Amino acid sequence: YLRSGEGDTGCGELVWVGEPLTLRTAETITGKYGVWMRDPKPTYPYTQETTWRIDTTDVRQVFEYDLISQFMQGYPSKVHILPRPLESTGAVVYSGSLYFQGAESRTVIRYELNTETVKAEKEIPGAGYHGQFPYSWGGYTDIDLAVDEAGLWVIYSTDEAKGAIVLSKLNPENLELEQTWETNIRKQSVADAFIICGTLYTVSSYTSADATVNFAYDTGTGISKTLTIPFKNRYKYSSMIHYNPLEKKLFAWDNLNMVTYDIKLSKM
Ligand code: NA
Repeated sequence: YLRSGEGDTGCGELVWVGEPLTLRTAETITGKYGVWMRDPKPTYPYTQETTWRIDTTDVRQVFEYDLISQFMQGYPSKVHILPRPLESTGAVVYSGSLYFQGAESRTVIRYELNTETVKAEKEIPGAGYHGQFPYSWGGYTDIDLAVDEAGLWVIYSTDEAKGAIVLSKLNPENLELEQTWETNIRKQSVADAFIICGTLYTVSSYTSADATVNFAYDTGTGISKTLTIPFKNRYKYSSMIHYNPLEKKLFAWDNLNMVTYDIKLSKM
């Protein structure tokens, strides 16, 4: 009968995903309406409030909005012109830098936003690019950057892995692959992937209404397992999903509107 408070480390396995809630979309009186992103490790001079938006190929513009009020009005505080075209599907902002795959390359670039400067470039060894290793619906999603509680990751595959998902933990400063895992999950058999507390999760489908989170790979054990967590698709097909470890929510983008999925983890 001796009782203790409910202990919690703040991280654990995913046990519940909520139904999608649609966020209010920002105003743009023009066409422009690219994917937007916030920094899970805000770094001065930016804050939790700061937003960035990718323009729309030759994608080379990134809009920066200091205040949510400026974001919601569609009025950037600064427009970044990047030194090389982007792959919009796998870019992320982390610790004050934009990390992105250079168009038609296997190279990840670190672009420091406050100095508008390339600080690191790293070819992902063996990484396929250009529809060599898509997810389950074509396009050019070969290389996918992700941020979780432990920092920056890259999701990809290689000819050596024969299409299996490979993940590498990246040094956020110099982009070295500090650790690599070769999973036994076939990349083209899932629609998308994200990472929470060091576990890789996959989305079964974006075009089925009642989809699931259907695989998990624990990087602490190297073991993959099947899951059946319900995952509701409610819109014009999401085109990408990002976990934000600061907000502890999943953000799904459908090319205009953003929805959020609440989650619950074990105390683990
Ligand atoms: Na993705």
